[PDB]
Amino acid sequence: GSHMQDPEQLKHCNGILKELLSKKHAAYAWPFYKPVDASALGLHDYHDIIKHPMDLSTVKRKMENRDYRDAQEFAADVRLMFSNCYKYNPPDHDVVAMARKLQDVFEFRYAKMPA
Ligand SMILES: O=C(O)c1ccccc1-c1ccccc1C(=O)Nc1ccc2c(c1)[nH]c(=O)c1ccccc12
Ligand SMILES: [Cl-]
Ligand SMILES: [Cl-]
Repeated sequence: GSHMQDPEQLKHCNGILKELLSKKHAAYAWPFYKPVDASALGLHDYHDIIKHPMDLSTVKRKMENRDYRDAQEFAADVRLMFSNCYKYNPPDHDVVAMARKLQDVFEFRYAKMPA
């Protein structure tokens, strides 16, 4: 059920999203900007391993379209995106290092959400 704080909290989420997409973080955020194009990358097993792809452009579309009803729903998608990276890639891959850095940005600011 919607709470009177959900709009406020979703603004905090949108602020985080905007930060994740900003130039500040581009050196490590860029792999997460758009859906993984598995064929283009030669990742022909990606969609056998990753059942629920997620990326920041999809999170942005969902936010713009008011698809997210609360902050928890938003956070679950951002975390899904990172988990897909941790699932698919060896843990020493540079994309995993990038994901961990971007997730640290996310988690520290998400934990400042007004309530
Ligand atoms: O070549 C390597 O990079 C390599 C290095 C170490 C071990 C294996 C390989 C490899 C070997 C053969 C073919 C391809 C790869 C490879 O892993 N590529 C690749 C490229 C882009 C992304 C990705 C994986 N995985 C993501 O999760 C992802 C998420 C967002 C955007 C892009 C990517
Ligand atoms: Cl994905
Ligand atoms: Cl979660």
